[PDB]
Amino acid sequence: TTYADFIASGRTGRRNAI
Amino acid sequence: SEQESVKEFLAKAKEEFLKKWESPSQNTAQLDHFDRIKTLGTGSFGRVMLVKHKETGNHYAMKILDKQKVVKLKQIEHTLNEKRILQAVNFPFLVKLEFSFKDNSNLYMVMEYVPGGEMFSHLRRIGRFSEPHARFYAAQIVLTFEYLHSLDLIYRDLKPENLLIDQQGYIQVTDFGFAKRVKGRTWTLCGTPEYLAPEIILSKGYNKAVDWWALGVLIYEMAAGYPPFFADQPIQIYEKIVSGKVRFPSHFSSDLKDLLRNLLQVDLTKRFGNLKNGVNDIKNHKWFATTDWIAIYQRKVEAPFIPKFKGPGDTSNFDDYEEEEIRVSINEKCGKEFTEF
Ligand SMILES: O=S(=O)(c1cccc2cnccc12)N1CCCN(Cc2ccccc2B(O)O)CC1
Ligand SMILES: [Cl-]
Repeated sequence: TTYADFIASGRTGRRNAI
Repeated sequence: SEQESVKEFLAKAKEEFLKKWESPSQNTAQLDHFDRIKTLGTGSFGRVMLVKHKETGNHYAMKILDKQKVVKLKQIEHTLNEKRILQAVNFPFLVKLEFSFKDNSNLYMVMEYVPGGEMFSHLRRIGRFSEPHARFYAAQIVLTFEYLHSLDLIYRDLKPENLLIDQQGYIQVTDFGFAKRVKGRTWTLCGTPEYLAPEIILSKGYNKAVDWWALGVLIYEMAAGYPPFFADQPIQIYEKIVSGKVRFPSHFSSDLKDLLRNLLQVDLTKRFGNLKNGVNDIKNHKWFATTDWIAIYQRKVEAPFIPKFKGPGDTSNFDDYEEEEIRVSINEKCGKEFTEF
């Protein structure tokens, strides 16, 4: 699912600014 | 006439902002006025601690920035800017700066403590917000951006990580290092990958319209539980953002999808918030038909969600960190760089 792909992306925690 | 009342309100707000911008407050407390309770967050050049004001017993969030680390990581201007903005703005959905001061080692910003914590953690815990729940938060961001843009400020830092939920269930926007005065255009590549508007990625001159794109990303993430553009690496996220393609969960309403198609619009001549009617194109959209904008501003709407709170100093909505010393050097560090703080 799209959710599964989101989890697979590894970017589920707090995200830093570039 | 509401329109004339809004214009008068915003003109008064701009006068007050510019007065405080030109003559900032400085040195309104000192460190030994506070007891430390708990570390609420850590970063590459600072920390945030729950503190108690010894004289009053009031709790505050104290952001502590290591001056040498700020200099190392090239954040002097952003840090000075954040404090100057925070002491000059006044709006119900912006965090309140109560005190600021500095010593040989650190800069200190003391803000009202919001025990409900970040939207981010509530969102990840519950999974996703229903559309009325997302809409309640979205309306507050719309009004906050209307205020900030009227001051010629671009916000550039929207994401659930930078939104707190207070004891009445309303939003407090936290961070302002990236908030720049832009009457025309600006060029810096800055923000968070998932929330970057295409014109920032494509290295264009850009304006306040990037905030309305970011609103679209936020609404999508709140309502879906995940952002519209994601990938393993930022570069792959950027390719998706600029493509002009986006898919929606099947549970998204027609009205929601229509709003998002107009906010997540890669063409600036078509993006809601950037047209001749400005923010009213958003406020008058069908998805917001049930929103009482004045009642939201007055915090008279019943919040859909109230965080659990067991006292003015409860820290249960924040992560646990190793408690480290707050060392103040015997030598003044970086005094000239931070003279205005
Ligand atoms: O710790 S916060 O949730 C926070 C921020 C502002 C007021 C607060 C009032 N009550 C409670 C928490 C509060 N928080 C929200 C955003 C995340 N950062 C990350 C961070 C961590 C360490 C140093 C700096 C930064 B920074 O931002 O630039 C810390 C601030
Ligand atoms: Cl995290």
